[PDB]
Amino acid sequence: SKTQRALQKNTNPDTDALLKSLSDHYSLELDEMVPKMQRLIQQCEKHQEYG
Amino acid sequence: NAEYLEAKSNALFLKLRMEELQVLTDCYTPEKVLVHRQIRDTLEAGVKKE
Amino acid sequence: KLDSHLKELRDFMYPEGNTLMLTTPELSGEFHQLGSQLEKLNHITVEILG
Repeated sequence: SKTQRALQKNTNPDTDALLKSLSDHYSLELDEMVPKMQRLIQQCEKHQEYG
Repeated sequence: NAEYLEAKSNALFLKLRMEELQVLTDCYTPEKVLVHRQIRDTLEAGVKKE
Repeated sequence: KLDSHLKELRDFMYPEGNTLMLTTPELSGEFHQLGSQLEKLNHITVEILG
């Protein structure tokens, strides 16, 4: 009972909820941020050619 | 960090473009443009005859 | 259950087993690449102005 009470006090956020949040955040970074950065890299390469 | 790097890249590109356009304005004055036109006309007439 | 929760969270946070990773490795690699390319663009710009 002491261990269960300690788990409930320490459970905000639920480990399963936290792992889900972590997995969502990881997917968001790959879908939005990584491609944005790739686009910017490509743009910089074009500007070099313009130079 | 991503926003900052994007702003830096855009600023460098605009500087480079500004300086290019300033050099072109210095090179093709109305007097010179008229001469370049005369030279074209003579060259074009030669290309046509040949 | 506790052991499983601990193992799952740890695996997620320590992908290469030895270091706590706060940034997505894929993203960290892109930041570095973008920084390097901007440094090259800045050289070319300085060189042309000079």
